[PDB]
Amino acid sequence: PADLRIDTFRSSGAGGQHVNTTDSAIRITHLPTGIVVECQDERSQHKNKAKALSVLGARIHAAEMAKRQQAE
Amino acid sequence: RNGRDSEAKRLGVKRFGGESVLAGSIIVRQRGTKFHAGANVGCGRDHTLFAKADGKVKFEVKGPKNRKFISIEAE
Amino acid sequence: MLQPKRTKFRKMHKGRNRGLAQGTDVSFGSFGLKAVGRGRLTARQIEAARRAMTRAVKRQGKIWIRVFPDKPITEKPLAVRMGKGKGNVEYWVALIQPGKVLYEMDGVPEELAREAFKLAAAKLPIKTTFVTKTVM
Amino acid sequence: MFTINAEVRKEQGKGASRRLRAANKFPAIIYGGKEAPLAIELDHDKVMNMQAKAEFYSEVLTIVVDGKEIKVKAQDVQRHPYKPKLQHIDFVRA
RNA sequence: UGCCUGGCGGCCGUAGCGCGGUGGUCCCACCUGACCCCAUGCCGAACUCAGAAGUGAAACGCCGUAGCGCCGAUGGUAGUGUGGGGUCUCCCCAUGCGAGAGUAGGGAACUGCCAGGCAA
RNA sequence: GCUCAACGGAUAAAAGGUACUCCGGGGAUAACAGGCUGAUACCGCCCAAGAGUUCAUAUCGACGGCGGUGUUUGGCACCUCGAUGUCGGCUCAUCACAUCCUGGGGCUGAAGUAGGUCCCAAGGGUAUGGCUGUUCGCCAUUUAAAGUGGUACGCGAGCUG
RNA sequence: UCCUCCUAAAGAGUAACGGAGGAGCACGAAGGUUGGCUAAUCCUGGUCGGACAUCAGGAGGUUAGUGCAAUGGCAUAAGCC
RNA sequence: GGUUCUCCCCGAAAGCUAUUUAGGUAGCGCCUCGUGAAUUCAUCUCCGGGGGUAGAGCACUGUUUCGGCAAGGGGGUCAUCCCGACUUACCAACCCGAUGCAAACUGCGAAUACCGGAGAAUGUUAUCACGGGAGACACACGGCGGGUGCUAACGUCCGUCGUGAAGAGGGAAACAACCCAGACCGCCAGCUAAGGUCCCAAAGUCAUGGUUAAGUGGGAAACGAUGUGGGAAGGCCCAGACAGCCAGGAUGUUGGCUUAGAAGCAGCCAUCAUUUAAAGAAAGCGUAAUAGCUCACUGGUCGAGUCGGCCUGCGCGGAAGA
Repeated sequence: PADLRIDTFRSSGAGGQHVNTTDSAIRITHLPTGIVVECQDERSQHKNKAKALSVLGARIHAAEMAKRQQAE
Repeated sequence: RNGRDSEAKRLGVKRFGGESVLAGSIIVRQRGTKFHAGANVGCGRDHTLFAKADGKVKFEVKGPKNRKFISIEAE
Repeated sequence: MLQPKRTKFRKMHKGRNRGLAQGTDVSFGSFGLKAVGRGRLTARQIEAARRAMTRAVKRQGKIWIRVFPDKPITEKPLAVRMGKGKGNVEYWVALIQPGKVLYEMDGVPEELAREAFKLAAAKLPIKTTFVTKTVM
Repeated sequence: MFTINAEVRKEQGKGASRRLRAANKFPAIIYGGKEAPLAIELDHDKVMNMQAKAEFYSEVLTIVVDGKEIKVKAQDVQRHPYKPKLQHIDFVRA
């Protein structure tokens, strides 16, 4: 976590007054790879950031394995 | 998960040293047997040391294993 | 990270921190670092501090860690409402009363040992100092 | 050269004692088992600049009180927690 | 009265363990025998009976030894009631109460009531 | 003779929807916004292993520490439920400085050009589009630069919906 | 709902969706009395027998036992026959 | 939601227990009115008492560091049948010595608090019992002891006291809850508490000895420094120091990296020996390396105090908002 450009914004979707004024959507951009993962599921940003980190985990891990797999 | 607790049952001494009690007055509501029956007192089933007679309450520390006795100095 | 193997209870009360210390004299080595301030050394801080002293002398010496955490400090999970029970055990701390010897070495020159503790001291929260072995 | 000039304490007690230590004067005691225990107040700086030498915790010291040349040895000493000062010394009268 | 022994207590580790020495005319313990009064979830080992030729080893009591246990000041320190103050996650001042641990040192008990032995 | 266990036991006997809703009340009790706080977020600082051919501090900075701001998500329910209308665009603004350009300096792993970084500086300037309700962002093409924020995340007795 | 400990500030009491554990029974003997007796765990020696049955001795001292959870108590045993 | 005339007297609670109960109600505590009773009750001194918290301690329950002793365990050398022959750069319980930690640990243990008894003074019976009438059961903050929370919140939940509620007056600019202090009414009178005394604004440009140069005082830390005052002590020292200014600072030795290389200079070793007024097989720069230039240390010179730590008062930077 020193090169991870993290952004946040008003989540796009249904709700009420809450959803109009709540930065509950997170986007993780990884500078060395240039991969983007958007997520807006739960109300809490941290519950949403939980899912965000989880998916980004899979991404870089799996792409690097596929890289080695194809190269082999 | 927790939060269960039992309603306390008022233990401890009821008539301290120097008290003049009447016959039958409960002296100590002891749970274990921290105080042993000395003279003129009896040990109930709840180990409740009660005044078998009446007089003046006096504590002691006699006994070969240093255990507190409660005897009553007759008036 | 110096954690107590098999503790008696999982979580325990916060508790206040008063009085003075006990392990006051240098009793193992010849030079010791005594804490002047008041506060709490977290577990990983000691481990971090230990690495600092080791490389200061490069190889030699015998380092004695006088303190040991043993007190669990809990933490509430992010964005959770108050109540709902006590938080989970996160990190272990050691209450440090003023005048407590933290580390003490032996088997190195006095001047070189003076270099050692300044690296460690920067890596600890509470204000410390340096003290030698008292003949007593 | 281990001659300490000190006086007799007249006011004992935590209040009295702490009041003294804030005036560069710490209390000490003298007991040897064959006399009355004597409450003695010493000068702080001299003793602090004396205890640094090894000869202080082994040799026969000569505390001077009221002219008396009493020969004692330092047995126990209670240091201050963190500040390099002293609080109390136990002089066994030998 | 003096010294030993046995019983029943006060008080309860300064009175308890360890090491070494010591007592048998009495007293006590071990012991001799056991069919029967009794007893062994087997066994007179233990309990009990009828005795006592032997011994003082064990056991018990006494004496010495401080190697442990224990006891333990004086002074200081921790804390704190009440009243003030501050750098008031804590401490300080006035004032009253005042430890634990440790140090000097104390210390291998004291004593009451009866019954015998042995002298006086 | 009663898990009358919702255990001082309303009945012997009872589950749900309301965005078609309605009435009495509450800021006692929420969502928007303000306040206290700063866990989280953002920015600065201390130590230095080590990377940087050699060399810790040109530039980055592990294991760790102490702070500042009140911009994010929250915590707590202090103000309002006999009404404080909220997202984005439009229009119009205004301030702060942690400065995106322009201005003046230091150092350089600064030859020159063009840059990295830090200090001082708020006078002025600070895009047009395609896509989506968009904020955000991506992409196209510019520009000296396409600043970060406060202002009820400015602004409905001005507009749009 | 009930029971034990702690929070609890050395009488009693004392809250939270505070920190840890239980009960909705069992028993004609596990009750009463009289008489008797004593642990755990290790070491040494000993048939199959082994880290771990039973036997003998020693050290040990209630670290045991208490029909069931926890605290207080228990050799005058409340523990065992 | 509202409940209309006046004065005098006393004056609460936001707590427990239970509630299809949590904003309601009932009993008791607290309030009032009436009657009737004992030095009944309160404060203090003394005496009798039990407690196990703060603190402290580690024999116990747990936990933890190091040293000594050390079964067993790990890798190997072997009879690669074994019995158990032989080692080991190792891990390690029970024990013994030393240091810590604890709400659910105690061989110790206060201050207060609480119960009783005795004895004085004082208090418009302040206490208890019975009967008539209630209200209240949403509390708030501050101090101290605490759980929770991040030893965050004007947060929440208890204990204990205080004030607000139900209390104006003065102070902290303003400010229920903080400090001082209880308004029966009038007076163009006097002394004081907190807090103040240059001016707004009442009162010392008061007296005495010191400190600070920053508007600190008049917001904040880790950490940094020849800011500046006070104290104690130490090193060297007119056999002449410290700082400048003149020389040397080398010889064996590119010393053995893994002889291609780091020649006082990366991860390489050891800390040699001469010359002596002196010099480290070393503190940096630069080169593949050398070369080159310095410092330690040491002589003349001018010639007097200088240098580095320690204890502390008061400051400076660290410090950026709309």
